[PDB]
Amino acid sequence: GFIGSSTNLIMVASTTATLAAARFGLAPTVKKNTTAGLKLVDSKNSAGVISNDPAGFTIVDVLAMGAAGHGLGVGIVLGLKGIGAL
Amino acid sequence: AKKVKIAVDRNPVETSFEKWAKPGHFSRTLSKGPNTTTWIWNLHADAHDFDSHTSDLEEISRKVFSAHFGQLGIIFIWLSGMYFHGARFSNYEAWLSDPTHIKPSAQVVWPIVGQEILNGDVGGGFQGIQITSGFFQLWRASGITSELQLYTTAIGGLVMAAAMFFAGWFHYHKAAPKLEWFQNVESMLNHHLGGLLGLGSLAWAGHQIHVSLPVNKLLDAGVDPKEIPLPHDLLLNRAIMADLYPSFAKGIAPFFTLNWSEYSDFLTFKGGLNPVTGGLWLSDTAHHHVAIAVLFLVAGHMYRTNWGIGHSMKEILEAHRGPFTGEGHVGLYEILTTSWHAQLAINLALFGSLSIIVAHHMYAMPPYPYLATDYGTQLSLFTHHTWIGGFCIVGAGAHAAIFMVRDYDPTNNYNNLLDRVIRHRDAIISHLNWVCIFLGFHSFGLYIHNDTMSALGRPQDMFSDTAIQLQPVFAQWIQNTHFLAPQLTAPNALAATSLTWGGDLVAVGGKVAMMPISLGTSDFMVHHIHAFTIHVTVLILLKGVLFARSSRLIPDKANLGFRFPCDGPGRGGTCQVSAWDHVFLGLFWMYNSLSIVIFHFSWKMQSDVWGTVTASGVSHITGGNFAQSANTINGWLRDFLWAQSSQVIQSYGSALSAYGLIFLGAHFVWAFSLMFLFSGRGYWQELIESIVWAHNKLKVAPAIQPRALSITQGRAVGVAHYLLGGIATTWSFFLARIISVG
Amino acid sequence: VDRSKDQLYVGASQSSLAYLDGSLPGDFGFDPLGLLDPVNSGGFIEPKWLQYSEVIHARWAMLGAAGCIAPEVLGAAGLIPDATNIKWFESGVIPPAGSYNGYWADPYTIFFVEIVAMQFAELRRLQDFRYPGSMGQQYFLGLEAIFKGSGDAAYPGGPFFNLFNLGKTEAAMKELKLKEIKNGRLAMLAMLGYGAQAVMTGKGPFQNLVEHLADPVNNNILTNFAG
Amino acid sequence: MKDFTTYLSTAPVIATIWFTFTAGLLIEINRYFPDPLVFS
Ligand code: CLA
Ligand code: CLA
Ligand code: CLA
Ligand code: CLA
Ligand code: CLA
Ligand code: CLA
Ligand SMILES: CC1=C(/C=C/C(C)=C/C=C/C(C)=C/C=C/C=C(C)/C=C/C=C(C)/C=C/C2=C(C)CCCC2(C)C)C(C)(C)CCC1
Ligand code: SF4
Repeated sequence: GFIGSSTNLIMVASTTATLAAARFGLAPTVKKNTTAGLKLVDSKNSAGVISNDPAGFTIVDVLAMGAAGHGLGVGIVLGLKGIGAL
Repeated sequence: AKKVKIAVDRNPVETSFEKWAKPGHFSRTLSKGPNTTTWIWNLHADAHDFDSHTSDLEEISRKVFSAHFGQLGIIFIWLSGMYFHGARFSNYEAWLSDPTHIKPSAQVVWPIVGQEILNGDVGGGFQGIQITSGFFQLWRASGITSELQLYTTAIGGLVMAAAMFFAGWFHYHKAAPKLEWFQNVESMLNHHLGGLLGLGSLAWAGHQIHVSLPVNKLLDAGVDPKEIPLPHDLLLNRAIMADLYPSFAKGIAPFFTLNWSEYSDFLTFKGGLNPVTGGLWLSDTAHHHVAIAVLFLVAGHMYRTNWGIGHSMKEILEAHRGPFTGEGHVGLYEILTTSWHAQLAINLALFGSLSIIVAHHMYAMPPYPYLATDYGTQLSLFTHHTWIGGFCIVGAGAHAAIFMVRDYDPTNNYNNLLDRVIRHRDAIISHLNWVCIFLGFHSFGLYIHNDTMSALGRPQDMFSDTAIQLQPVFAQWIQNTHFLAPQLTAPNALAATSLTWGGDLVAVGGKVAMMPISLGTSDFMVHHIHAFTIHVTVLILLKGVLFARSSRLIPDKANLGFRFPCDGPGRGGTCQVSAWDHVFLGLFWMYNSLSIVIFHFSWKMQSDVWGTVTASGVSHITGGNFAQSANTINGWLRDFLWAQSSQVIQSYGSALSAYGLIFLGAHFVWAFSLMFLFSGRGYWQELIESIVWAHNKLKVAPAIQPRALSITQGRAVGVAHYLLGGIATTWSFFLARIISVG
Repeated sequence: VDRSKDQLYVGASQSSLAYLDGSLPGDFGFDPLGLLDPVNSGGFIEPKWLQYSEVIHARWAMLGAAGCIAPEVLGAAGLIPDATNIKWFESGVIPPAGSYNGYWADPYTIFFVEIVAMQFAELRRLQDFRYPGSMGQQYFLGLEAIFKGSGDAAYPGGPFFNLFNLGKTEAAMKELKLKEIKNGRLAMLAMLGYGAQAVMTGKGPFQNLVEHLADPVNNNILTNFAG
Repeated sequence: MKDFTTYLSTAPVIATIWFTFTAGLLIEINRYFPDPLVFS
């Protein structure tokens, strides 16, 4: 069963972490760009996307962090199999 | 925060033949019509100089965009012709059965004035001109097995050519993008990185995984081409694919479950060359384009367009600011979004350098089946793509100087990297000047040292492997490091990327496909010739760019323009001071430097790599005479030019007799060019006066007054004929030679 | 794209609200790429063509969605002979996937009649977009009386295309147009579902539904990656 | 059409047609009378 396996858990955790990090102001988002000093500052969005989320979390943040989460998860899954851990 | 959006103007221009009947309409000067023959040349010279027809950037951009559709449409006609001639006038089908004995041919001549002798005996019951373009090897790799498949591609090529010409007309006469559209550099890079290169690589991986790999796996096994399954049968029937590659039995579940190791059977990392065909494994090539697809698709999400996330290219440039460089990269973003010439200067430089890198990598890692053992194709492709790279780089200097004269504005450039470079140009050119003199003495002087010592009967005093030695120790170390890479630094690679590093030779059909290349004293000497001739070409072109606007001789050179002959005989003489003349001189040195590169390649391969495998060992075409002979200028004259030109001068009466004719004709055009280079239009204008008098005497004098060519056109006509004659001479000499023996 | 109904969908953006004012049917503010912006529009990317094209796609898709499954449903119920209980992609449209022998003519003979018939239907429809009302002028066997259009290309109306003159009131017509667009958009996704499901599973749309209901967990997109 | 025929009358277009005609005539003559060396 794929569900609950090591591969599935890592991908769900990595995807969840990026969404959680971005939503709670731990990663850059659509409304917060990052300065040269790796600090979050307000940004200007040409196509201001309306969102009812109290923090302004838009659907773009989901796609941005969904792909970022998948990239992180895929690397970990394949990396562990490389060293024999997985 | 200007939004990224589509912006056009409706019906900007009217489609009429009115202006087709009014030559010179584009320019105010030429619109009045001709009075002297100089007008005719000016019409063609300034036709595509859009930046000088109008001062409106938007109008310039729209012409560039549509002129590019015309270039694309022309390539499709050319590509369509190559595929069509393969279907109708080629022996491709016979070649598939016996690739090692049948010479590729895709051109046939009509039987007129006795030219049918050029239809040589190429094999497969076919008569035609042998081709060195390598199209047969490319078609085999992709999986083409019938002339019907070639025919359909040609028809598709013409449809694409029609679409390209429609697009050019549509986007100039019907819906022309506005200037703000052209200036979305962030958006363009995103689409061109992830969309053009990224999806293009992924799409081609799909073809290789589903068409090329199955077809070539059976072809190598010896299956008759007509009995191989058709590509669509492979696509529709997963059962067939499972037989060739069992991984297909599991579908795409491994891809989504991250069990990517399941696909190890067709996504390999072998390295080396396929022993049966002598070319790269297609399974390796598929994993290459899959990896490249992911890298570029990720690369296409870097720049900010409409949704906040991403980078601003202006912000990156302005943040990279150091203590040694004043303001830094400030102002470059405005330069590179308002000057087409500045963009062209960069792109030509790297596009040309890429074409040269292609030449080196394709010969060392032959990517197509039966490409290596076809010595005519290996020599032609390496030489073709080196010449293309050479011309592009010289163009990069030409259009860097055009930017410096026309698009450069001091107000926007104050104490930035560009400004500071101009402020120590004497330091740069003086140092680069000395480096060239140093490299000329210590590389070409060694050849003169060897030639004199050899003529004096003092071989022990020469620079050679049996005498004073100059070993490329640094290059030899790198060859050994790459040879041992699979053991420790690339553990998951089975073999070295190329057989040039070391190991054992691969032989296909009794001929060597690739074997280790040894670097000795001769290789040391020739390489430092390359560094010398390249550094001189940089000196000429860089000098033209840095001194385009002014110098200690002409303080106001910018006002004179980019292309003028001189500023008169004053100050001792100022002939050829314009930046255009630095391109004119740079073309000669580029031709000089690349000629040695392709002579180095031709002699080294025949001497040390190419040859016939036999029981005793490898016998090379020129028998390993490069090491002992290429250390003197006399050796090159006798062993390379005089000995190998035997084939071309004995070509008369055979199918190669055409190369003999072009060999003489090329010699003629080259010498003809020296008439324009060694003379000046002052003599010729006076000569035409006497010739015009004879016509006046007979009431047959023209209404358009004859004029001797301008000063600049004499130099342009001279260099064009000089290059054509020189390059065509080598072209005939190479093909008649390698086809005859290789 | 927010499912169901709502004032605005997920992708609605402040930029798209500039020109999306609810005038068009099914205007839920969803235009993240801003293709319907009137400013500096041209070519085929303009509001009039894009809105017209969506309706045309909607109407073809609705016929396709109902026609690509009816043979399977009717065949499953025994209302048509089993010889015609054929998957939509095995009718003859894609002979490599499957072809049906038994039509009154060869499928290429039938195609020529399709070409000629659609040339008249489609080029006459086009000429009303380029020159509104122009198809009601030149003699066409007296049929030009019903081709006068109504000024809006996508909604010709008239005695035939509005046979039963439904939506007489302005309010009623707006509701009908909204219902047409939503059903049309739903059918466009259904047709894409038929195409994707055919490749992934190789079975008809009706078979996929029946299998899913049997064992929903063991029959879905995730399990069909491998078989 | 007047302008298009004017374009065909330009020097480069006329020369292409004229030499295409002239070359074709010479090629065809040598196709039916191969190897002419003496009037005879
Ligand atoms: C039949 C269609 C048509 C017509 C009537 C016009 C008419 C016009 N165009 Mg348009 N145009 C068309 C198609 C057409 N265009 C297409 C298909 C494109 C896409 C490439 C363009 C792109 C375009 C641009 C970018 C511009 C025009 C311009 C013009 C004006 C002058 C053109 C002129 O003098 O041409 C006479 C020129 C020629 C006959 C040269 C033809 C060149 C083509 C590409 C063939 C190249 C062959 C190649 C060299 C072969 C190798 C040669 C070797 C063997 C020796 C005029 C209003 C100009 C304008 O409005 O300026 C204000 C302008 O700047 N057009
Ligand atoms: C761009 C590249 C590309 C493309 C186009 C394909 C395409 C394909 N691959 Mg390949 N593949 C690729 C890259 C690619 N591959 C790469 C990089 C790898 C390495 C990881 C593989 C590894 C791989 C494996 C291991 C397998 C395939 C398979 C397949 C086939 C079935 C895939 C499937 O189940 O789709 C599922 C569903 C879809 C793709 C969606 C289809 C959507 C349709 C087109 C929508 C149509 C809608 C329209 C409105 C309807 C028509 C209406 C009209 C008639 C009126 C298919 C031909 C499988 C196969 O059969 O191989 C023989 C298979 O087993 N591929
Ligand atoms: C992407 C490539 C590219 C592009 C788009 C351009 C574009 C331009 N260049 Mg640049 N250039 C390039 C590459 C490019 N260049 C390269 C590679 C070089 C190095 C050789 C140069 C060197 C160069 C110079 C020195 C100059 C330009 C100029 C120009 C401008 C006017 C050109 C013109 O009117 O030509 C009109 C075209 C012709 C007159 C036809 C030339 C025909 C050649 C000589 C034929 C050669 C032989 C042939 C290929 C094969 C045999 C033929 C057979 C019949 C015997 C224009 C903006 C000129 C300018 O003023 O810019 C501001 C200018 O002075 N370019
Ligand atoms: C074979 C012909 C030839 C030769 C020998 C040279 C030589 C030179 N050219 Mg020239 N050039 C040539 C053809 C030639 N050119 C042509 C045809 C053109 C027209 C396109 C040009 C255009 C051109 C340009 C535009 C430039 C050069 C440059 C140079 C110099 C390169 C660097 C240097 O100092 O090297 C070292 C010198 C040599 C290799 C010459 C031979 C030295 C001998 C072998 C050893 C010394 C002899 C020894 C002392 C014994 C003497 C005894 C005696 C006194 C009794 C050099 C003086 C570049 C320059 O000036 O760079 C600084 C430069 O910018 N050339
Ligand atoms: C360099 C290529 C290029 C570029 C940058 C543009 C750019 C533009 N074009 Mg032009 N165009 C091009 C080539 C290009 N065109 C060609 C080759 C043609 C002839 C076929 C046209 C015909 C054309 C028309 C008729 C129109 C434009 C329009 C536009 C504008 C909007 C484009 C858009 O949003 O498309 C987004 C794309 C789509 C909506 C269609 C997507 C699907 C297409 C039909 C096929 C794509 C195939 C894909 C690349 C590969 C699939 C692989 C496999 C699955 C088969 C924009 C200024 C429009 C305009 O003026 O707007 C103001 C407009 O009306 N273009
Ligand atoms: C875009 C719409 C569309 C298209 C292109 C198709 C296409 C197809 N359908 Mg499908 N179908 C559709 C929509 C569509 N269908 C819809 C919406 C439904 C649900 C109602 C169905 C239900 C359906 C079934 C149940 C079947 C098909 C079948 C077929 C196939 C055979 C067609 C045939 O024989 O027609 C026959 C032709 C006609 C009905 C038109 C007759 C034209 C003459 C000239 C009219 C003469 C009229 C007369 C003079 C006066 C009126 C008389 C009247 C009052 C009695 C073909 C692949 C069959 C199939 O798959 O077979 C293998 C099949 O069994 N379809
Ligand atoms: C809290 C909340 C909620 C929830 C939410 C959720 C639950 C979400 C989810 C979400 C998700 C869950 C998402 C996801 C996404 C994903 C994505 C977007 C992906 C992507 C991917 C990619 C892009 C990939 C790529 C690749 C490939 C293909 C190959 C290899 C490499 C790589 C990896 C790169 C709601 C709203 C209800 C309500 C309110 C609150
Ligand atoms: S006219 Fe000729 S010789 Fe006199 S300065 Fe000008 S380029 Fe030199």
